[PDB]
Amino acid sequence: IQKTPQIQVYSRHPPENGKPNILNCYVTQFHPPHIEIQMLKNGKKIPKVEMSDMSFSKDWSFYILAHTEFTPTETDTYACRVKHDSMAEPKTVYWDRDM
Amino acid sequence: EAAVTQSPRNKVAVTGGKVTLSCNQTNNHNNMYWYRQDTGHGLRLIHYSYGAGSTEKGDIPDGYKASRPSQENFSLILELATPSQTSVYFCASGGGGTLYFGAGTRLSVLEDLRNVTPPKVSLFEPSKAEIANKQKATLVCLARGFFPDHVELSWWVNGKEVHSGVSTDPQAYKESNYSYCLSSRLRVSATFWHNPRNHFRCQVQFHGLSEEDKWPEGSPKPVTQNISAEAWGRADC
Amino acid sequence: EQYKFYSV
Amino acid sequence: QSVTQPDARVTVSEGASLQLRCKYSYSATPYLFWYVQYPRQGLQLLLKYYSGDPVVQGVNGFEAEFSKSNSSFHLRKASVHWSDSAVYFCAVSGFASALTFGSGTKVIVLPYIQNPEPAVYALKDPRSQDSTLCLFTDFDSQINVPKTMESGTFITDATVLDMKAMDSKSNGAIAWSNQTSFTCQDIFKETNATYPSSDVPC
Amino acid sequence: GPHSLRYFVTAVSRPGLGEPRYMEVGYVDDTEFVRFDSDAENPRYEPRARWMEQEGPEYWERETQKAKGNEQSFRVSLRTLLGYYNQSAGGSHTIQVISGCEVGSDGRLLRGYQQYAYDGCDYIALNEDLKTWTAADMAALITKHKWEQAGEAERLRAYLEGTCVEWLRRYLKNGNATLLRTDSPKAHVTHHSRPEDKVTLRCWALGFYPADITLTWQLNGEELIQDMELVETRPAGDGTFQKWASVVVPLGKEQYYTCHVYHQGLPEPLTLRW
Ligand SMILES: *[C@@H]1O[C@H](CO)[C@@H](O[C@@H]2O[C@H](CO)[C@@H](O[C@@H]3O[C@H](CO)[C@@H](O)[C@H](O)[C@@H]3O)[C@H](O)[C@H]2NC(C)=O)[C@H](O)[C@H]1NC(C)=O
Ligand SMILES: *[C@@H]1O[C@H](CO)[C@@H](O[C@@H]2O[C@H](CO)[C@@H](O[C@@H]3O[C@H](CO)[C@@H](O)[C@H](O)[C@@H]3O)[C@H](O)[C@H]2NC(C)=O)[C@H](O)[C@H]1NC(C)=O
Ligand SMILES: *[C@@H]1O[C@H](CO)[C@@H](O[C@@H]2O[C@H](CO)[C@@H](O)[C@H](O)[C@H]2NC(C)=O)[C@H](O)[C@H]1NC(C)=O
Ligand SMILES: *[C@H]1O[C@H](CO)[C@@H](O[C@@H]2O[C@H](CO)[C@@H](O)[C@H](O)[C@H]2NC(C)=O)[C@H](O)[C@H]1NC(C)=O
Ligand SMILES: *[C@H]1O[C@H](CO)[C@@H](O)[C@H](O)[C@H]1NC(C)=O
Repeated sequence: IQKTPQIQVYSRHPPENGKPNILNCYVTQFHPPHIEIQMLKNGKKIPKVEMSDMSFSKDWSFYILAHTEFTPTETDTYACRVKHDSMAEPKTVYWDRDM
Repeated sequence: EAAVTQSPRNKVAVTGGKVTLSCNQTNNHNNMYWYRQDTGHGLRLIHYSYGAGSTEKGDIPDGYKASRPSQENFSLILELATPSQTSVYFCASGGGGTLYFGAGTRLSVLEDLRNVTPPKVSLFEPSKAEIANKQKATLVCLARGFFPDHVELSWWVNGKEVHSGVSTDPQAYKESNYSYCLSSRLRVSATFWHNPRNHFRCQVQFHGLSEEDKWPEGSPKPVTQNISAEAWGRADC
Repeated sequence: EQYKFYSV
Repeated sequence: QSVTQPDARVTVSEGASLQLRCKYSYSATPYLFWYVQYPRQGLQLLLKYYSGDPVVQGVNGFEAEFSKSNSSFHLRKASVHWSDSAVYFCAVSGFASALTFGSGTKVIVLPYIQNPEPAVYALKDPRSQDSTLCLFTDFDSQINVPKTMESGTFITDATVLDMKAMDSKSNGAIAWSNQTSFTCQDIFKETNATYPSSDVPC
Repeated sequence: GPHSLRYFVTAVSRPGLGEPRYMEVGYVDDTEFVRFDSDAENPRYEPRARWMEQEGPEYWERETQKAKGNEQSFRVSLRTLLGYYNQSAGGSHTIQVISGCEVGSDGRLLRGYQQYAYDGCDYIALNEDLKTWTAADMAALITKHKWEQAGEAERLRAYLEGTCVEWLRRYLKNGNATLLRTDSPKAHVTHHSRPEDKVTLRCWALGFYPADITLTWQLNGEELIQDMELVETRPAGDGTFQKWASVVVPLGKEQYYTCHVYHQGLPEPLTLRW
């Protein structure tokens, strides 16, 4: 059948305000392979999010990495919104620097 | 077992004609192939298929088409035959590795359909010299006059096909330009021969004009047929 | 290198 | 994935050993196959090689050895007899699942006649008056049967026949000519006994 | 240690959308080294790890033609499956196959496997005897017998025990210098206030390679299995990995908690105290 995607939003390096970094949005455990992954800044879709090639695991579930270059401030908000046929509503998971 | 059946076995078509060679398979193999065989070229792939509904050009697709209606069969269509396509075709079914072949299909593409002709067969009896000092008898069957060389020579002794003591030219020879000849031997003891109780018969099945083919008129129709010649054993007086 | 698969 | 057979024809003597040469060109290790084609039919597999042991044993004393070095897959049989006479094909597969075939090698294995008695008998068609035809039989498998050097005349290539009465193999060549005259002696000038069909008084 | 060579194969039909998207991804010891994607501009096999560049033009050509062949093969299985399950014609479906070999340090084949899945559900699979199949459902039976009818098992076994193992050995050569890469995690613990006078201690493991790692929390000798949360290890994006684990402890008594990070790149298991 279909599997619900699991999402994790985090950055490549230790988050520092005013410093360049990479915001990651790792999505796993989903099947079918079709899926829409959008990353949001202050609620607005980022212009160009890089998507890795798609792979799948031993349990048949697909996975994929989405990332963007960013410089976090004190008050900006980042989120990742994923739409998949396994959900009636797209899920948006915000970035938590302590997660 | 691994059966693959091609139909027809033979075909005498004319340029511009429509020819359909078909392959039936009970091997339940996913892949199927259609090859043609010619001297100096071994076998060469024309079209193959990965399953019902699949078809893909081989090394020499030009001039041919194919259809894979179902698992069991794969056809090679010749919407417009050219004499270049005269040859022997074989389909094979395969399971990913080794292929299984059908028994082939002779096809002759002629520029004219009136050169075709049935064979004249006559049975030459054994010389008494052979029979005298060697106690053996070589009956010799000779088939002359047929054109499209799609013939099968067989021997029948007292109503049953015989194989032992039989040697038939492999390939048909060419006398004139639209005439082929083929011969065969059948050797038996002298006893078996002088025995007037024994009947011998040479048969030459000639593959020619299809019933659904048209023929001008007067001259008989060079349709497939068996032509035979016989000899009866006899005493040496 | 890869295998040559055989349909189902 | 390519393959070729450099020897178009191979003629050996019964009881001899045999080797059929096969070369393949290819950047990886391909699948390799050997098939036999008898007189008027399709091909039959003798053996294949997918991977592993380079020496594979097949049907009827046949066996091959894959040599990556030499890029070869030669076929062998320690001892062949008449029935091994046929056309042998080497084949290969790599990219595709279809097989690419070599041009082929026709194998002629000469049966050995213990006591040749090379004769050239005269036979006639009792239905066709004055119908020529000479039968050259019981000769050696090594000797050479002459052919025609013009139109109108015809001679057949050697052919082997075998009777179910112990060893009874025997070569044969048939000839006939439209020529007004010219009998068997004149046509098969190189033979032996030429018995006359002249009936024996009784 | 043991090494493996494995190709992950995916085919998804897109009705109305045209011909299925086909993709092949190869892995050596779990690291991607080759990939083929039909939905690219010039779909061809291309190297995915820098050491795969030492393979000439022929390699890429050969694997591309093969992939192009494997592609049509699956194009047909997709269709065959619709019949086996009498399913809609306009529905999108997926076939996944994992095929490869795991060989030991002594070069012996520990495992050979070819597993199929349709729409995320095991379909068929080669038993460890490399001689028979185990169908999943009544549709898988049709293929089982059909594959047994073409002696597919014999030929799959030949690949698995020979070709696969032989090519594994070859990639290990070109890749030892990179495949052995090891990167120790730099660990650390953070402190997060909680109500009810409680607290969260998060132990982090970052920058490590490969992904295999293990984090545990310890309360006076014993490791807390209870209310301890830990996220899936995840990719940093540069070839390194991250992962953390946390536990909830009452305030004023966290110093009795130790984190332990077990990674193969460490001379010894790190040990962290707030
Ligand atoms: C040409 O002569 C041959 C004999 O030399 C005739 O051949 C044979 O005829 C029979 C009848 O069609 C075939 O046996 C067939 O067997 C099937 C199944 O057992 C049976 O249903 C048929 O009734 C028949 O007995 C036999 O296989 C076939 N032989 C060959 C070589 O195909 C043929 O009829 C002759 N043609 C003409 C035009 O007289
Ligand atoms: C074989 O016997 C025939 C007579 O039965 C001899 O006659 C002629 O042979 C030639 C060569 O095969 C044929 O050539 C084509 O014929 C046309 C018309 O006759 C002629 O214009 C060509 O130059 C050419 O010859 C010729 O048709 C044929 N004639 C007949 C009546 O069939 C032939 O010489 C004999 N061969 C031997 C070796 O003795
Ligand atoms: C590959 O072919 C070579 C020859 O091209 C074979 O090498 C020979 O081996 C035998 C045994 O030592 C010698 O009798 C020959 O004189 C060698 N030839 C040369 C050129 O020195 C080798 O055996 C072949 N491999 C296979 C599997 O047949
Ligand atoms: C490949 O690189 C490795 C180091 O990465 C070199 O070192 C070891 O070789 C011995 C003998 O084969 C093994 O016992 C060790 O396990 C190897 N170590 C590793 C890291 O694999 C080796 O010399 C290199 N090869 C070449 C040709 O330079
Ligand atoms: C081929 O003939 C067999 C029976 O001999 C039959 O089962 C199959 O339907 C035939 N194919 C065609 C196209 O008629």
